[PDB]
Amino acid sequence: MFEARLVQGSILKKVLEALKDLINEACWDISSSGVNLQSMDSSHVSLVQLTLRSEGFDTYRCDRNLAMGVNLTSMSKILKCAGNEDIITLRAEDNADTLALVFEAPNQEKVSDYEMKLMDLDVEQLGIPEQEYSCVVKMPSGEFARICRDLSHIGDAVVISCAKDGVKFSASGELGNGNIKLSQTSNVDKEEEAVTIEMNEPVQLTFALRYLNFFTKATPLSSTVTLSMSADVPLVVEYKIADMGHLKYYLAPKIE
Amino acid sequence: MFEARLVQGSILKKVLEALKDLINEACWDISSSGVNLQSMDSSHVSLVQLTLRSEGFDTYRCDRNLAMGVNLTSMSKILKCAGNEDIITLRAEDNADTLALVFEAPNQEKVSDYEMKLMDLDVEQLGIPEQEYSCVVKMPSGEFARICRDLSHIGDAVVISCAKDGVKFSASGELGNGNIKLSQTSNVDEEEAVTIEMNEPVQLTFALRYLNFFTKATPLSSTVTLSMSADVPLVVEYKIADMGHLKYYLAPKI
Amino acid sequence: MFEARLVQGSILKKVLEALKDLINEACWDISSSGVNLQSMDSSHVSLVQLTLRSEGFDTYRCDRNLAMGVNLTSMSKILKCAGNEDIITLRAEDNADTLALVFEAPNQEKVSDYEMKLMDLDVEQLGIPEQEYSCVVKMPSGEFARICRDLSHIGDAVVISCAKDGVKFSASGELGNGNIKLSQTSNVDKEEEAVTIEMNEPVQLTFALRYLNFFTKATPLSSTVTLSMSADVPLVVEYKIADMGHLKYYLAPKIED
Repeated sequence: MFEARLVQGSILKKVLEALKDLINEACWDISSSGVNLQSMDSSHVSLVQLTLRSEGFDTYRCDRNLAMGVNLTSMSKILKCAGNEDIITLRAEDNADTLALVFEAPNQEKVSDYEMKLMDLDVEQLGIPEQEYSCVVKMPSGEFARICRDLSHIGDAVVISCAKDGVKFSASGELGNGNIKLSQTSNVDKEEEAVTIEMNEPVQLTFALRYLNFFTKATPLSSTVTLSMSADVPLVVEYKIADMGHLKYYLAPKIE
Repeated sequence: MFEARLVQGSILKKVLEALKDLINEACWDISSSGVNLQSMDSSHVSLVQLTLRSEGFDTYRCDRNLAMGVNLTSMSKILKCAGNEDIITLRAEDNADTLALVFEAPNQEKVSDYEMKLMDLDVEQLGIPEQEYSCVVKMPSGEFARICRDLSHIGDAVVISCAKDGVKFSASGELGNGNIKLSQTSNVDEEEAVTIEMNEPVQLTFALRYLNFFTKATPLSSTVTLSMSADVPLVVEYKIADMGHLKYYLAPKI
Repeated sequence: MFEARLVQGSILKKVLEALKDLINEACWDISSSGVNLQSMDSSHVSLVQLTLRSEGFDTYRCDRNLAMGVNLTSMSKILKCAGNEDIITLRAEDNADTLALVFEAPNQEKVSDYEMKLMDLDVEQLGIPEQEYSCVVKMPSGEFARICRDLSHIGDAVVISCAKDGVKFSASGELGNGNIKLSQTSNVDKEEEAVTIEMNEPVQLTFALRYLNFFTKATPLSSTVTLSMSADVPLVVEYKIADMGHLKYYLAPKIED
């Protein structure tokens, strides 16, 4: 059966808090090679895709494929009961329609057991057309969160622009317009703190800001975020979950 | 006249921060032994009783056994106006219906006064039967509040069970079921060590709403004591800092 | 063109979160001497006067005396986009319709240039004369903020009595009564917390607590607040700025019978 031991359940909790408000319910596709979760929000504008490889877990055992359509809100409500440093064991019996979340303690006298009731979800795996992006900005996740949360105060549409000497996020609204421009750092004191712009052609796109703000709730997962995009192709916000996988949000451009 | 000077006045604040949501209006029974407060909740379900000994306050004087009727909401509102390191003096009069509590600041020359209107409430208090509970469970109040708040996200009723080497909280609801087992610390770190005294097994079901109401007294004492005798209103007891104790009695549901 | 670069950026932030709830839209009078702002509350009960001298700005350049109306809520919403370490550069053309605020991060390549939209304000400068107040109480700001926030729980009117021995705030509400007497402090080491009551005649006034709580929103500006007060003239709550100017709040007394 599905028996996975995660040493630090903070990763799982942060993942659930990153997916909680974008998508209500998702189909965790468990396999012998890892865990996947590909689903698009209720408005069909953005598509979140999570992958957690097997080697990131301590003892990941899966003999048969599973599709556990968990309710993400309830799953996060259960995950909240776990501690910050707890070892989390996910156990899905061969076929039981319940997922056992076992929150052990950091080698202490507390063990918590929860049996989250699954629900049957009509699995659908839409094809993600592999594509080559013209601009790849790599920036500290704090800066992107700040930029989106700031320009959200002005307008609801961010115009992202990739030149060669720096990327600029513009926005406009009733109270004026404002544009934040970042230049690529040359003396990277910390490889985290750098802003690296792999540019192959200057691009300019427009995106909604509700969805970028929904994306930036995954900032505790990784320090660096990768904004990869090209013309007439949904932007790709990528957060690398350290040595165990990634969390990748796709967002379709805005009309006009 | 009742005149009571208390050095660590913040204590009083926390006390009313644990009752203002259970008990709208109470009757402080004041005597030379100290302060007492006994009541049912606002819906006559669970009981609360508070004892503060006269040896706890810095100075105490009570020339006659009086029944000060106080609206706990307004008194908590007033006590919010008292700094943390303040000196509260509840200079009540002999019979006037204006309790007079002064917030002295230490060497800050911020003498503050407050004259709170009393209530002419004379409601009688039922005698609290005292029995030898056989489910003694001393556990850190932080962890107990954690457990209650956690199980509150699953269901409305908690099933508490005790065994010679542990205590199991359980709950159920449409989101699933949850079980927190907690075993007695086997001589593993006297300060936060959980301890269980059981002569027989016991298992009950309590409404989590009132358990969450009780947990608000967590800042009072770091360690809470639980007691449950099969058909006996469970008691949770927080020991105030060598001044008295606060106790909630919760009737198990059937 | 008016261009003013200020390295201590946080000041602006704080000032705007000091006014944005008392005043809704104001008229910044920029001149070669500095920036002034006289603005009356919408209910004609409270007035605010801000002054930022040009010698406090790291770089100041004003050619013609501007008078730009701004929507202090929009300006606060724009300034909330600046970190507490940014260098803030205000810039406006001869008679432009917009005000460009450039927040430059101190040690990064992040430069954010917003462009606020001014409004049309036709305000008249009230003439406030230099007075010699009867009672001047210089106390720590946090102290006054605590006093007002505490008395707001009791009742919605504070009676300030400035006697000889010390000031005394009082309030009475449906749940009781309270009064904080505040005695003058001694010549003890720290200077900021030394209460200093200089009085000439014992005065007693009655003020609204809503506006006093609006005043205390400027406590992060400075550590010492100065309450000037005389008979039948508005209370003057003054907060200095860090050697740049000041921010005074005039509150008018209640109606006495």
